[PDB]
Amino acid sequence: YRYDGKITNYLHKTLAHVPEIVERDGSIGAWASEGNESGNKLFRRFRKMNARQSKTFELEDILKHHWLYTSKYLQKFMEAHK
DNA sequence: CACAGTGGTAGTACTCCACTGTCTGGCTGTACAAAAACCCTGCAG
Repeated sequence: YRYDGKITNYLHKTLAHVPEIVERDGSIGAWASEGNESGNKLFRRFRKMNARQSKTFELEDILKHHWLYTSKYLQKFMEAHK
């Protein structure tokens, strides 16, 4: 009664093309939007804490500081080797 | 006549790298005293 002529995009996508793409990419969910998205949280705080702050320079120093946040070289240090 | 921020800059200001001698302040052995703070005992109510 609820699926006669209508199906949500995802229910179809998840019931149809999943085995195929898992066969092809080798895996999925590692490729998820999550690794992006989450980052958005930072973009908010880096727009307050670390912002300049004026419209001109703001994107510049957010972007820079973000890049610095992402780098491995630093995280290596912050592990403190156990 | 909020307030506590917000990063880059250019400003200023201070404080550092070699060459040297010279200075005062400070330590080590025991000897030499004068203060330091009791508690004695001594002499007195």
